[PDB]
Amino acid sequence: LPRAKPLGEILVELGLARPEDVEEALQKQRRGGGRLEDTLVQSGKLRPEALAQAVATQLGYPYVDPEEDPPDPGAPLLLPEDLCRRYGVFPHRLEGNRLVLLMKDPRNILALDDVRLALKRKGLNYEVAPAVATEAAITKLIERFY
Amino acid sequence: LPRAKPLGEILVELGLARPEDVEEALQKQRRGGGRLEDTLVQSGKLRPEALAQAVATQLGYPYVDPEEDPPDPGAPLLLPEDLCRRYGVFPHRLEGNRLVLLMKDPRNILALDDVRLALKRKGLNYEVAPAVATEAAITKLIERFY
Amino acid sequence: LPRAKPLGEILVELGLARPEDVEEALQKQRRGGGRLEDTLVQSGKLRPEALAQAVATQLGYPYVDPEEDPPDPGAPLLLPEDLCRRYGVFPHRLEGNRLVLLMKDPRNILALDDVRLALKRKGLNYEVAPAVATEAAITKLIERFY
Amino acid sequence: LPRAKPLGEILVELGLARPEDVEEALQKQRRGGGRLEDTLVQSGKLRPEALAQAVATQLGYPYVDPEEDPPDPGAPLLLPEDLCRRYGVFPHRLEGNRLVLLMKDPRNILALDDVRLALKRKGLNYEVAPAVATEAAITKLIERFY
Amino acid sequence: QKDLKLGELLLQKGWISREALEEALVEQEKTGDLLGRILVRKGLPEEALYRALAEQKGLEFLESTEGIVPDPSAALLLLRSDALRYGAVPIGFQNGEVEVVLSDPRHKEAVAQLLNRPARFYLALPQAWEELFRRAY
Amino acid sequence: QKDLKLGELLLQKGWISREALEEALVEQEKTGDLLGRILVRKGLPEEALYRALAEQKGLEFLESTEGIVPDPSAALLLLRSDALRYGAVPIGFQNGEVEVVLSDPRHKEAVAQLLNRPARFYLALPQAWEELFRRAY
Amino acid sequence: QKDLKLGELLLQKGWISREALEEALVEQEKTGDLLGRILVRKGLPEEALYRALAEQKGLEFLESTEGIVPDPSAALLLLRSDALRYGAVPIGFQNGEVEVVLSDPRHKEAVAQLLNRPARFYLALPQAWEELFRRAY
Amino acid sequence: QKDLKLGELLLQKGWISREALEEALVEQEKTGDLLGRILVRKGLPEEALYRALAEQKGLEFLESTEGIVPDPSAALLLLRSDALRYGAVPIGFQNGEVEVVLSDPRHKEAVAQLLNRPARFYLALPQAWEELFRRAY
Amino acid sequence: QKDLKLGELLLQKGWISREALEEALVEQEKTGDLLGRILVRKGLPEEALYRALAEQKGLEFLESTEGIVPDPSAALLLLRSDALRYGAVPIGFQNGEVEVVLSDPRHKEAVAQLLNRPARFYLALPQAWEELFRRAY
Repeated sequence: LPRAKPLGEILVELGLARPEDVEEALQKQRRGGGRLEDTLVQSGKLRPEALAQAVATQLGYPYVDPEEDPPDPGAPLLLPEDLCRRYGVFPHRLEGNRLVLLMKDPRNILALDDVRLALKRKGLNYEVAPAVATEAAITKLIERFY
Repeated sequence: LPRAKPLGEILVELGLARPEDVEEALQKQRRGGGRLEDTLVQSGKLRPEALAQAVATQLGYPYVDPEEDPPDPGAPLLLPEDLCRRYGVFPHRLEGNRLVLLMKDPRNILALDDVRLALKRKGLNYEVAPAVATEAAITKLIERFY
Repeated sequence: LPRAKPLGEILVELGLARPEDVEEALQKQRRGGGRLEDTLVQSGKLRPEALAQAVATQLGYPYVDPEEDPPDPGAPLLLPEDLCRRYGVFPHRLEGNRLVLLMKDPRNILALDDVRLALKRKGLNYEVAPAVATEAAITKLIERFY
Repeated sequence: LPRAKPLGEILVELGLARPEDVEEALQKQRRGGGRLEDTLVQSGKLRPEALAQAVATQLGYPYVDPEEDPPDPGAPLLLPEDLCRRYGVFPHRLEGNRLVLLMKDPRNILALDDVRLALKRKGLNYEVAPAVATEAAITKLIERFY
Repeated sequence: QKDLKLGELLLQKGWISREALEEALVEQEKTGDLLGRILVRKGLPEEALYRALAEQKGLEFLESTEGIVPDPSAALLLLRSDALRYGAVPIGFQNGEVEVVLSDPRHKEAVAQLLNRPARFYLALPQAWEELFRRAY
Repeated sequence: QKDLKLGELLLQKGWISREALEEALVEQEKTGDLLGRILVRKGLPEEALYRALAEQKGLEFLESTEGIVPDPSAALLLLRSDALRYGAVPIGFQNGEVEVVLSDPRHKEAVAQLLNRPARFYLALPQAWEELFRRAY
Repeated sequence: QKDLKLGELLLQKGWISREALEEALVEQEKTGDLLGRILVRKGLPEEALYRALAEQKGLEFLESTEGIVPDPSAALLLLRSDALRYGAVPIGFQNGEVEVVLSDPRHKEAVAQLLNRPARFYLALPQAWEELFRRAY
Repeated sequence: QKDLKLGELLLQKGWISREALEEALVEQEKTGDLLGRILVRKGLPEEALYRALAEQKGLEFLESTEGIVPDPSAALLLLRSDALRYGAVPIGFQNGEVEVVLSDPRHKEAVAQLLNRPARFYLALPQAWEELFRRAY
Repeated sequence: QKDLKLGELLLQKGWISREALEEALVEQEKTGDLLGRILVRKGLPEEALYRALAEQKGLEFLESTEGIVPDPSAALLLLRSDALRYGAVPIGFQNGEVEVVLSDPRHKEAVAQLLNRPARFYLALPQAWEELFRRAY
């Protein structure tokens, strides 16, 4: 969350997609069980990089590259490795009750609410600021910093 | 799968083994129910030289001495020792999701299947980046790290 | 450990028991039920360290001193303390299927079968190389590493 | 093990105490529950070293000074710290199964037996090779090597 | 000078023809180039030599020109023709690092080349060496 | 010194026209100027450059001076024109490294700033540097 | 010049007579020849020689030369006639050390030959080393 | 010269007749020779003394010289005719420190002797040494 | 010279008029006296200064000289005029801990006075700090 535009549709606005790719991928996730945010590329339509830059855009947030952006260690310890791995997310900047969460899919509310609960156990009452990254880059970020 | 050029006969075609050894290996099939591949080496019939070139020939593999080739110390934990020694295999350098798995016979699909599952259940995504080597040297290498 | 020179041959070479001592002690086993190497320590002809000199001399093996020869860190799990106390051994360098043994118990038949089975129970195929080790010192290598 | 001449008058023959002092102290321990070795000390009749020395003569276990008598560290692992403090004893050279046990009074059979068993549960079948020392030096030795 | 007889293993393994061994071995003692390298293309698939080097010498087993990346920062350290006979391309550079990838670390005539700085041997084909030199030398 | 291929992320991450890279690469190759500052304005946005250099050199992209706050430890001695022209300020410390914000980490005259102490270098746009000029001193 | 005395342990083990020790020792000290080496033939049996030498020096007892094959390069650190006098042959190189296949660790005249490398010491019957001396040079 | 009260510790540990101490101490105080070697034979066994001398210096008293093997090499230049009078020999090298076994560590000129290797000092009895040295070299 | 900038925090928390900042900075360069000490008088209401400064250096926001008693020995170290432009008369004087309560840890030219040994900083109202001189020199 926030609710977001469809990923495929923001890719259309960005010149990165046709609405045809959006709806076809959407029909795929309706049967596949994954998200539009996954099927735009799993359906073989839109570039995963495009998807990655675009999901935070879909929410009004920036593209943040995991191999660049500093994974402030408090953040991966704030939100546990298993929990991060589980949603395809990786924690970054902290402030007050805030956490920047670098996600392959910023729309993924499972992270944000299970993250919320983890953050609260640590002492932050949530206020996540989703940001988006290439899944592989956060995979490597997840592998490297807990 | 894997497919390509069956190990039994090529062990022989290389001038490194007799068709009689493929057959004795096949006798293990008759006395156990496995495949040629498997038995060519598991029952000890076709020469290790035959396997060094033939396994490599059937599917496309390198051959390397495990005592010297950088036996990436974290890779041994990717495949717990009994799931490693029973199949004549050893994890070398990791390449992201990929493992340079050094094995007595990378075409021995029974042994390989037990290992592959271990390399996904205990290991990486397997995505093997494989090589061939005698079981003895591989076993010595396995023992050094576990 | 494998079986080779029949103890009296080497106890004599070694100055540990003369042809006369190996015969007298062996006569003890007409009721005792043991072997020449056992009877020699039972009869007071040999010290267990003398048997150690014999187990290697028997085979042509080294003076693996318990305080000098490296106790390969995986080796004690291979040949457990329980085993070690039974045969007066300590595993050292592992070689795939093979094992170097700090050792006391000469030739015998039981020492072979039992060290071997006690080993297969946990790991390797025995294929061993007993080496001379003073028993007091053998005990310390066992205690310090299992 | 230790067996003993009376501490009582060996102290007299040694020129350390009068038969009056050793019997008085002997009658004290008779009710007190301690040993003559303690009551001569408690009563101010003899120095612990005088008694320790006398005990060496009494039992045939020479006076030894714990500060330097080689406290082979394995021996402290073999015979526990509390077990030591409990009896006024400290383990030293190990040989086969044999343990040099430096005792305030090697007549302390309870210690010898409890130690026998403790050492066996840790590694050796015992056979004490006792010596005697000033308990304070032993105590300091216990503090030094556990 | 010594190893597990670099290049002879190949015959044992069916990697080379008998003729490849006999010619290359005569050339070995005659010229100073060593059997390992000399055998390539004498009845020796180059890869098979790398299988043998990976086994007889223990060099890290690397890849062909479609695998191993050229880099003049280091390739310029050794002449392409001699380097091809030697069997190596030095690749890449950090103040504290150069990789040397070599087909014949037996080479009595010139084995000591390249690894004279924070570097170690890796293993890959002449196919790569020539192309990687032409692409960066 | 190694990097992750300056110019390639720019294309691969959708940051530039290929033209920015090819013209710039050629100028690096032919004039000796450095690809980082050469790339911008060739079909490359300034933001786009810095994000590529950030990733490629193991460095970090910086946002405006709401983010790039100058460090007075140097900034009060530093002329405002140094903050602008190197596009750089030495900042705080971490581990033993002190941050160097830069107009271009490939542009070693600017990476030189700070290096009395170890450093990670950081990157930003001409306007970040003009705003830093305006606020730092 | 160190062991648990060449000759002495052989004596203690019942392998030699004192007189054999001394004849062999005198030549060792006088001519530079060797006590262990000389003791065999002067009344000492060979495996018995080696068993004490193993305990005197800390040696690993070996097999014949169809097992103990000499090193194409290290073997020339001590030639057949030097190896014979020495009671040793140099083989291999690991962690800086060369293996020494001894018949006798004290070579008074020139134990330094061979030990042109740090070394690990080994031991065996003269039949093995005799052939090895010939194989060495 | 000085140590942790030789004489008080000797009396406390049952090592000396008080007579040994007072005569020996006064002799040190009046002549400059040292209490240690002065005390033995004055009502003090050498064993009793050397245990005290070692304790009070932070050095260690060693077992009967029957078991104390002299360094095999150093002994060649410290033969019976030399070693018997000193009552001392350095032994081996305990990885990093030789056991320099003296006849009296109160003499700084004694710990200086035999000190050809990094060391800790040890102590053993000259009567016992005479029997060993007589036997050994 | 690191801080959160006196004059800027002061404006941010309603502590000064903007003009206090601007004129005090001029006087702070033209006379060289601390900005802060100058700001009080140029339009800063006392406490307002110290609270900003305490934020600037991460200092304790303190009480008066009832508790914060100066050191006359230390006071006589500096000409009181040096201490006054500096912005404090020192409290204590340890080799790694002079206690200082400066009127402006930001002002790079007068802040550099007094600390012959580094200070640990704390800070309260100017009434206290000027009293600090009355109580010491």
